[PDB]
Amino acid sequence: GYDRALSIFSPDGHIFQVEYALEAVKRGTCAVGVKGKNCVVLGCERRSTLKLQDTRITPSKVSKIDSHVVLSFSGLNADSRILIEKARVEAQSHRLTLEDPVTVEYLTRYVAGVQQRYTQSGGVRPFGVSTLIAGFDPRDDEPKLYQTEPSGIYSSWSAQTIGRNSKTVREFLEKNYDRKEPPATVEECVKLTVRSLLEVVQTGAKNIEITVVKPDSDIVALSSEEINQYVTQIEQEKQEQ
Amino acid sequence: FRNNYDGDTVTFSPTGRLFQVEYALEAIKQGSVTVGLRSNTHAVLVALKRNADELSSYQKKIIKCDEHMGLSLAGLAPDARVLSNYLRQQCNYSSLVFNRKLAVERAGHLLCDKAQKNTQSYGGRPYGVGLLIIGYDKSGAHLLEFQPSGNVTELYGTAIGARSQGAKTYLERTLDTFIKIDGNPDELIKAGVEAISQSLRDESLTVDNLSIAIVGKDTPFTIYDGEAVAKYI
Amino acid sequence: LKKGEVSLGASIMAVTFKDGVILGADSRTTTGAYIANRVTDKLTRVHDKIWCCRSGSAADTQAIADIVQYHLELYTSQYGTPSTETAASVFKELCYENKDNLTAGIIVAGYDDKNKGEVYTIPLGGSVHKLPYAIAGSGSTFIYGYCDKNFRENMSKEETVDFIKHSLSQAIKWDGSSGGVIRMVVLTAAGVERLIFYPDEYEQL
Amino acid sequence: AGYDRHITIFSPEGRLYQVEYAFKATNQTNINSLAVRGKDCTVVISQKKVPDKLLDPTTVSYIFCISRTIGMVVNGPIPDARNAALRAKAEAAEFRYKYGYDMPCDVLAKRMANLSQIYTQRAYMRPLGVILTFVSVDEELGPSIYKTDPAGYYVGYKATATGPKQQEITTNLENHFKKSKIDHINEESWEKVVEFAITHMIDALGTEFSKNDLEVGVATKDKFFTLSAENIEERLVAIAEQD
Amino acid sequence: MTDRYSFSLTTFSPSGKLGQIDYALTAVKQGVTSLGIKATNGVVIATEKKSSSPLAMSETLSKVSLLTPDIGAVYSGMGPDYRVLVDKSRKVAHTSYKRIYGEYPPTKLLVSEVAKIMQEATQSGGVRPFGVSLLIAGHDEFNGFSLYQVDPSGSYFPWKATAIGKGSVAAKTFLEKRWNDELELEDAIHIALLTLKESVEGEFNGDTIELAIIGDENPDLLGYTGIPTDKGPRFRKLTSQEINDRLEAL
Amino acid sequence: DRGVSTFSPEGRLFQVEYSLEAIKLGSTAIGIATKEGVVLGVEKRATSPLLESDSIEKIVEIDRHIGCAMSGLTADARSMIEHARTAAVTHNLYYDEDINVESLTQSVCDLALRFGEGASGEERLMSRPFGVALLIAGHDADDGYQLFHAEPSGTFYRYNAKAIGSGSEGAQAELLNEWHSSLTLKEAELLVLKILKQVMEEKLDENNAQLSCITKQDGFKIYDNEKTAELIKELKEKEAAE
Amino acid sequence: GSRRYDSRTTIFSPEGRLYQVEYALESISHAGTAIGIMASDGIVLAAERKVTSTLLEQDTSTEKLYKLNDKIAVAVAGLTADAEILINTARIHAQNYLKTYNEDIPVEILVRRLSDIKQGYTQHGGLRPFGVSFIYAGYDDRYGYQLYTSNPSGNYTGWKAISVGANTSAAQTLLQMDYKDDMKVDDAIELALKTLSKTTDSSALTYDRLEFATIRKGANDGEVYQKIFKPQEIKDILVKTGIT
Amino acid sequence: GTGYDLSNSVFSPDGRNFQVEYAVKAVENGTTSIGIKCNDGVVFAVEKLITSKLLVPQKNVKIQVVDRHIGCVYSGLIPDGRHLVNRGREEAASFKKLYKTPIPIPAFADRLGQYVQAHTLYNSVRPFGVSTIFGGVDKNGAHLYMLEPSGSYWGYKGAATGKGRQSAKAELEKLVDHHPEGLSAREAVKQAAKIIYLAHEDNKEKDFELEISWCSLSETNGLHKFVKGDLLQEAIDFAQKEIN
Ligand SMILES: [Mg+2]
Ligand SMILES: [Mg+2]
Ligand SMILES: [Mg+2]
Ligand SMILES: [Mg+2]
Repeated sequence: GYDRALSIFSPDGHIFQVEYALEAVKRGTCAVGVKGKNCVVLGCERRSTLKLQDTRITPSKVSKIDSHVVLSFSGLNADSRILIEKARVEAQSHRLTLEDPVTVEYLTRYVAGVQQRYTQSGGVRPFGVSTLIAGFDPRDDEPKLYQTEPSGIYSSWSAQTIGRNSKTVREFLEKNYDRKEPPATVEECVKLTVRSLLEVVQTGAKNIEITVVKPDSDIVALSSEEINQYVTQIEQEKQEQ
Repeated sequence: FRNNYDGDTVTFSPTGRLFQVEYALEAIKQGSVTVGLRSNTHAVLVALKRNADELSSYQKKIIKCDEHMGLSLAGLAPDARVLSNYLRQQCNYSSLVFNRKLAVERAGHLLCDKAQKNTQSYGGRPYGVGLLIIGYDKSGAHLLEFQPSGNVTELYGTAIGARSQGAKTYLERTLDTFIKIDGNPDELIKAGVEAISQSLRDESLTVDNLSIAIVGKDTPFTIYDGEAVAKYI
Repeated sequence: LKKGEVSLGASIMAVTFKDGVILGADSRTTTGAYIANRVTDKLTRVHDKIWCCRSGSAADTQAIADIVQYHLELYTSQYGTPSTETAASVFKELCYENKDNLTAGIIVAGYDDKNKGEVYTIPLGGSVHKLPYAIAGSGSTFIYGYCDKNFRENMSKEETVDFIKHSLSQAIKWDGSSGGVIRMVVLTAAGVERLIFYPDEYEQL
Repeated sequence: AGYDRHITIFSPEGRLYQVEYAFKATNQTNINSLAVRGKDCTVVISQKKVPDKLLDPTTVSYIFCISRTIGMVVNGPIPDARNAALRAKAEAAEFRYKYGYDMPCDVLAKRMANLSQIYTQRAYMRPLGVILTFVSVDEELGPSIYKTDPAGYYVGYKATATGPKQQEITTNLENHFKKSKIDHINEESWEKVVEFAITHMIDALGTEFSKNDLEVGVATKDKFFTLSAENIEERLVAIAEQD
Repeated sequence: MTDRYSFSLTTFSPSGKLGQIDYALTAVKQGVTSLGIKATNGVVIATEKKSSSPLAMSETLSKVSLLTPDIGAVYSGMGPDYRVLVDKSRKVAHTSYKRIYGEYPPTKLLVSEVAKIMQEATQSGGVRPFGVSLLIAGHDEFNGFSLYQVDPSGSYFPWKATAIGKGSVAAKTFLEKRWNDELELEDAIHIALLTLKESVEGEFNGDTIELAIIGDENPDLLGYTGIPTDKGPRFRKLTSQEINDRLEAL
Repeated sequence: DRGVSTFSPEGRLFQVEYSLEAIKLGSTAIGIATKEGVVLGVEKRATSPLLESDSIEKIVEIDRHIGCAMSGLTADARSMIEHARTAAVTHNLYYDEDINVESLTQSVCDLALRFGEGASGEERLMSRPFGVALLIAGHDADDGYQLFHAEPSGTFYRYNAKAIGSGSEGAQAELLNEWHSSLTLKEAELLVLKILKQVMEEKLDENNAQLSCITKQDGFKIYDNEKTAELIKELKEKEAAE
Repeated sequence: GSRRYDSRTTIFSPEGRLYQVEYALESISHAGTAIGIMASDGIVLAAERKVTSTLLEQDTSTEKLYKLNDKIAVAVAGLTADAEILINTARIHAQNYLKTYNEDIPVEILVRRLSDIKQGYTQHGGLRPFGVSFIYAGYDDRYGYQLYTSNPSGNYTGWKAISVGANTSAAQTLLQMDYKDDMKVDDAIELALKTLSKTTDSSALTYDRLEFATIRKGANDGEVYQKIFKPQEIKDILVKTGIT
Repeated sequence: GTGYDLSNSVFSPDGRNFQVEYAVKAVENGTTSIGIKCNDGVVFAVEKLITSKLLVPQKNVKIQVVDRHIGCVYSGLIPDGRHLVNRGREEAASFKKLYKTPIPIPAFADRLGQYVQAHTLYNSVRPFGVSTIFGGVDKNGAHLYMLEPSGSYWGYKGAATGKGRQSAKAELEKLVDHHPEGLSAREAVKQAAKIIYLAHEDNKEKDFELEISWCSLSETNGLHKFVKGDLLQEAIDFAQKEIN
């Protein structure tokens, strides 16, 4: 029965609830995704407000939507779970009716649509979540990375970041990512990604979690150690000078 | 004072006024002008159409509801679409179910009732458009004036919109004259045009400006736009 | 009639006369050839002076009368005493609107001061017919001739009880689905009188 | 937060203002009523005040015939009283249909009280501004008086009064019952009980009544009925002999 | 028209307080004192019959109600809210239990059921909490005797003895001193009578007091003989006379 | 507070008026109608240089003979486009013909005022008006090339040329002066390009502006960057003359 | 109209925080503290009782430790009644999963479902959130012993040791100090009780003020055993540890 | 505090429902209409204001029939009155369908009363902005009723509402005092036209049109008919006569 218009225009043409949803995103951990020539890497900083967690179980920040597409987010954890489930279900429904898994653009368009619907339906508040969705289209090798926000707007990015301090790391990427020589290797792509999160995370190994996604359902979550090896090699292309 | 008693149509003021309805009556007052007048054989609607820029079309004001009924609008157009659509349906029901043409008096009664429902319940909003309905039924020619408050009145002639009071006086004077233009369609129209031209100010009525509709004895509701109103300026 | 349910069979009639109207009925219900109840009461009160004779399905007619009694009790509470024509309309509304699932032949008889006695018969389809007297029930077929020949308008109470007593005994005689005692309910300005007649009397008439 | 006085939610002191205000409304009509029980009857008296001369005196009543057996007198605005009346009539009839016997006065009272309680708890329904005194001669209980209010409260009474001068009447009645030591008027005819009733309302309000100033209802075994003007006068004419 | 009130009327205030529940607890505080004492072979629930006039018939207002033949309830707060809660409790005892398992529910579960109805009024759209606290006393084969208190929030807790309403604080105090786990029912009734005496303002007698016990099975109150598995209800309301006889041995 | 379908003292629906303000903060969209086709051009306006511009969809195909440009809260237009496409196809199914452009537009505008909280009249569930406006352009055999501006008020006007978005007052002004009953498709493309160039914040190039047209012969075609760049170049040269 | 009285329980503050969620958290911060400590061979759940007395029956009580399955139990911090509503739906989801797959429900699955329910009251419906935070102690064949926690926002996380309710900052600081990855259950019990002993808002920690539970896999059996300590068992374990 | 008058069903501290009372004000700003009960019928009359000469004379009928024996006239917001009559019609039909006999006047009154009162129970609906005078002939007599926005109604000997209500009620009290015997429908028609004319003085700035109708066992057969032709002019003349 509850259908009060919670998202409405104010005198200046802004939808407050959608704008306040962006603020909740600004408060979430940073997430970044940059794409290589044959890969897409997703980095996420870990919430350090409280520590003594059990890393094994705790809901990871990067989630598999299907064997070839993943989604990371910044915003209300609880809210992200609702978007993730609907995307997973739509991913299986698409396989069932079209006899082909979703392209990344389609999946993005679907999640984005769900977010927009919550901006103009009665009785519900928008999702305090922005997402990064990446993977590869079936039988294709060109990497894809898309970003969606609470308004439901979406688009693709060579590299992009969301979350707290995203403004700062966005700047780093804006002048360290060249579309003439995008990180031609998994190694250098992860490097650049780590470099970017380092400019904000403040010297922390376990503080960063990377996930590398290659063509044909090859997705691997690098280990604390494998990343640490990157932080070290990075503090070298900073200390030798 | 006001923001206390003017937030919902469901609220009566201390003096017994319904502000939302009154605010609805205002949107009509900023709409372009339209005139309605009838003799004992024809009823005509003349309406001044208004544009947004000199690069746009002139929004239609007249809508045919059946072969024997139609109306001109002033105010929120979408609302006119909603209401004329209801009229189209009711007219249709009468023909299909009873093989009877809907009486204008009946059409008016139905419009009143539809508008009233939107003035007694919370969450809704009154319609913000006025309509002049003309039709020729079993009792002759008719002109009706519909207001969003739900008040429908049958008249000899009238006008609504900005500066309506101008044409409303010409007709109020010309009554004895036009009520007798029987068997002469073009005259009635001319009378209507003369009436409408008493509420002008901005420009003179042109071929892109005028819109006339006529219905009567052996004339099914027909709308004359642009090209064919040249002979009335 | 549903398979195996109790049937009223019956010989029922309602006759108007000078002082008012009288309802009469036999008292047998059956399930096949077994007499489930040999002393039933088919004269049902739906209002102080508005009664009915029931025939067809025992279940259906009881359900319907129970509902009518309620509608008239509520009507009374709000608008005062209901006319017999109103009581009939309620019965009809139920019988007609539910014709596919019911088997109710009902005769409605009542007494008013403005209208004197009135009789309405609601046959199987739910149509309503006002008449000077009506007969129904499975036993009614056997007395169409007798009743048409002997009924007179404006008879006296004594005469009407006799007419109803003779007709029903004949009906009971020929119809295996009718029998028992003959019950009558006299509805006049004076009140409501209940009469009962046993076999040893009516059988040898 | 401050709207706790417009809808039925608790005020910081645990009060339901809307219910309190519904109680003030029951006095809007400035009419007083009382009910007493005879040995085998229950009488309710209610003042009748017809101001405007343009009115049809026969249609101004606050006493309702709920069922063949139950009568109800209402203290409060007429539209709410008639709303309550219709519902009580529907409930009594439904009860008889479903359960096979006439609904008792006290059960109807309880049912009507439960309904009021709901308006007290759900914010969308407003309380009805009325007090309902149901009376009858119950088949199990005898003469009965059960009265309900906007709070959803109800209870049975030996005798009761309601209206602006409720306290004076109640005290007069309490005094009579303390003096006599019984829970009912020891008279055999409802006529005398009606007389007692009127006498004590006169004594208590310090006012003299004429036939068109009272409204009377009597409940006896198997029936409840209102008295006509002329019956009331026979009553008045008879009281003008003890006093 | 229509209940467009589909939102909560009880919400969390900045301090983490649920306004409406606190206010309902206050309403309860102004109510007449009711208590319950749990003995080794029974439980007693008692309350005072605050008659709002002497013309009113106190007996026709049962503040102590039987919910099932082995369970009774008393309260403090808004009488009408209680009356509807009793109706609903008596009903749920049948719908969520007797019609499923063929036996009346155990005290804690009936309590849990009443408590749930109360919680929903604390969160469901368009309603205010109930302004009452109940003391439910009962018995069941597997748990013996118990006494529970249910608050407007829907929280319930078991007690050895407790009191609620107006003089609850002083009463709980008197109870803490007199209570011990070797009390026979008669002694609890006695203590209940004493405890109630200090809460009561004027006349204290069988006609102004309501006391009910949950004790031994009463065959004389079954209504029939022949089936030996059901031996009678354990709930019994003490009569006006039964209370006075015990008041004299004060 | 105050209702969503409330009328102001001036007889304007608050939400609708506030909706039109959000539209003034969106990228410019320009459509120009000639007798050889209708051109629609839009300003991409990316929020940062890392955004792959081609993923910015502001000109969409409704059907082979109808295309449309948007401006405002672009996400709100996705449900609108969906309805527009479904309406055009459904009409083809029911009538074995192309839907008229006016009809397509009217159908779209019928959605507009369908917002509110139980607004007594019919069932309108959408908590607020759309925050985007559309330029609908197309061709049909009865009325030829047409361009329509569909607003959240539910009203739509046919225009010979029209600009919507942040730079519309300025752009509309240039349009008023540059449009004439005998423009060519190429002339139109140029003007859209020129006017877009004027009101945009950034320098107009083939990566931040998009052209498209709709013609009887080829239907709706979004101009690929290469075709547009040649046009932008062709512009720099025509302007640098006098 | 009715809008007037609507508190708007599911809106964002200008800072992107959920009013009602933040406020419920505050309510929760006044509830008896509950602690859950995960060992290599078991899990301990301990809770301090709120609103008590000399007359409260402790034997027949449970207001903080509830069994959801024979393998999963929770500790409650917040409104007991709100908790009971959620608990009953969790107990049903568990049985729903068992019926469907014929395997006991994995702990995280049950936890995420409960959290999603809480999240719902957060995004739609217009009803107030549930003022409850849970500590779930459970075992399953995929991850073994697990400890989770969920709060009014519907967010949940996993822990080696955690506390909810009053004085969490204080308790968490103490746990983080004495906790070691290789702890044995007997050790965790002590730690649990010690921590409570120092964070209590009351005089001294006594048996009548606690609820205690452990989920161990007794080596002389196989089925995991959930033990909800009875009054006399809490008094006993309290002496051995040295609180008296 | 204040605000008790912004939402319908709300009781003010003095037990009044302010929104209903403001409805009454909309009634007092409207045309006067009356009703006179006679020895075997009822007569209704209403003043219709002539906003301008463009109004086709005698076409905007205001009095309405219900079934075939009830007349209804009201003052205030005309549309609300129509709404009320539409319901009355559905209510009268319902009664006839189930009970066969046309709806008794007292029963019809209550049907209208209950619906109007229903609109004072919730804040989601606005009360009726009209007072309705209606009545007719049934099984036992003529009946005249007047219903207010509160849903209040009673039976009358004469009734009037609208701006000139006082003058009308004044003249009505005269008639009832002088003719206790009853008044022939004929005389009542005349007297009604008079009362409206006199009452018209309470709004003497606009020209008017008289509308009368009646229901009489002897003149119309217990059916409602409008006063047309000879009979109307006779009443119009008798009016302009007794004015000076
Ligand atoms: Mg036989
Ligand atoms: Mg309420
Ligand atoms: Mg309300
Ligand atoms: Mg008055």
